[PDB]
Amino acid sequence: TETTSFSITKFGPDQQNLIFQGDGYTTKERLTLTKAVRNTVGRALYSSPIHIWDSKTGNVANFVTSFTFVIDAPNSYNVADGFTFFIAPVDTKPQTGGGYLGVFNSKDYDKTSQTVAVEFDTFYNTAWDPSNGDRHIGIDVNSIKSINTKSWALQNGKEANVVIAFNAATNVLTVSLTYP
Amino acid sequence: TETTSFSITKFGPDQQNLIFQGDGYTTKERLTLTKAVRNTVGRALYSSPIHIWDSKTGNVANFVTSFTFVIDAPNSYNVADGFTFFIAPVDTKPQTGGGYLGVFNSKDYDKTSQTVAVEFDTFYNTAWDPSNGDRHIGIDVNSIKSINTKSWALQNGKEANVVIAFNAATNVLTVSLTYP
Amino acid sequence: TSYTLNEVVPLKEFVPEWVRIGFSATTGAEFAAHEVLSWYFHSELAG
Amino acid sequence: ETSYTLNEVVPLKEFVPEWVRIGFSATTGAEFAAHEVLSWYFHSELA
Ligand SMILES: CO[C@H]1O[C@H](CO)[C@@H](O)[C@H](O)[C@@H]1O
Ligand SMILES: CO[C@H]1O[C@H](CO)[C@@H](O)[C@H](O)[C@@H]1O
Ligand SMILES: [Ca+2]
Ligand SMILES: [Ca+2]
Ligand SMILES: [Mn+2]
Ligand SMILES: [Mn+2]
Repeated sequence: TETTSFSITKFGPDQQNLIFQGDGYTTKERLTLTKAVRNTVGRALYSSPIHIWDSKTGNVANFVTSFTFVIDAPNSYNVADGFTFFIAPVDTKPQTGGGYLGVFNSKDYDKTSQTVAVEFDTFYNTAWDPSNGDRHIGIDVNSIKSINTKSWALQNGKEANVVIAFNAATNVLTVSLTYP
Repeated sequence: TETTSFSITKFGPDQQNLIFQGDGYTTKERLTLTKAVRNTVGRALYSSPIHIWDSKTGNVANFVTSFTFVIDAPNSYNVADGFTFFIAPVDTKPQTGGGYLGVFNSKDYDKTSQTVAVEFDTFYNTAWDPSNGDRHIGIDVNSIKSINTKSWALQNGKEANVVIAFNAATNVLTVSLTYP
Repeated sequence: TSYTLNEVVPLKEFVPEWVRIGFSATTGAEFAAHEVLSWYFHSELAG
Repeated sequence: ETSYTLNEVVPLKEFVPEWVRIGFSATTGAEFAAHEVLSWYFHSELA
């Protein structure tokens, strides 16, 4: 049996147990993935690799993560691109920016990506997002094109609490976002 | 509040959350630091840095660790050198082997070391070890010459369960080794 | 106000045995600040 | 049921950096033995 667990309630200026990529850095005891500026990417990864499944036993891990985040846009119409929680190879590096959320490169299923992300998408990219143009929560596996989506109404500058859980026995990934 | 936790109840051949140094490696469900071979040094580090105290607030962390280990020697007479659990700078590298146990380089105090180790020493090095010649548990801070030691009788080839706990309220480090 | 989504995703078919987890956010022609305030994680894998 | 305990006051904040790595080492020299760790559990909390 293997477990990895951690919690960070307040981010310090030098949070050495995280790998920062792009413009991600910590400030005012928050992890700032992007500032309100055009064309940026910011990522932050937990430093330890996590053992999610094992080929010699075939067992697969359960996991739970919860975090609070804020999207702070000028007005609730001028806002893009969104935020992701992702699971990727140990060597992951920023991929395409903009509507691909720094995590994928195509709307075409790419088996070499081997990353799944839960996105909180604020900008409608016509080529792959739900036709209705809404903001949404979606589950992505190997492409920016979600396998499934739920419309979500952004509350600008409001903190959202999210829990994401995966249970190996049922292979069910559960996403929950609440604005309190 | 920041928390870091993990357990590895059984080590597999691909243990990517450990950093291996010198000749330490993982095999047959075991982490092996040394084989029963002359002149070697093996170390394994957890991959995540852990925040042990904070200068902004002056708080220091409480932590507890448990592990079980085996020393297997040709016979009970010719046994050397020992085993350590240590805490050290993030960029720590193997120091002198043999009696220095891979973590220190001198019996002289050196604050540049910034390493504290709990050692389970099986060989008596006359220059710094207890003059009674006993195998001993010791607490080392910045030198291989322990600031306190306790005599221990090695049961060769038997597993020992160790618990090390630090209490930040009192700054006391407690070590207990138990054979069944 | 809550939003929930559940899906069956057999992770074993998609991600390597060892992974790093994390957060990502971007802006493009349009922008917003994206910030995380706290984060708890726990995984457990039987052996 | 054979045990050995050692207690000692060690103000870690004076000796070690704020951020550390933890781990195990073992050595042999002109004499030797196999040194193996079978399991490891750790938990820290910093307020
Ligand atoms: C209009 O296209 C650009 O801006 C949008 C919105 O930020 C991103 O999705 C996109 O990939 C480009 O950056
Ligand atoms: C004889 O001295 C050598 O061997 C002993 C026992 O292994 C070590 O303690 C010491 O550092 C030297 O390497
Ligand atoms: Ca989009
Ligand atoms: Ca010795
Ligand atoms: Mn989308
Ligand atoms: Mn000693």
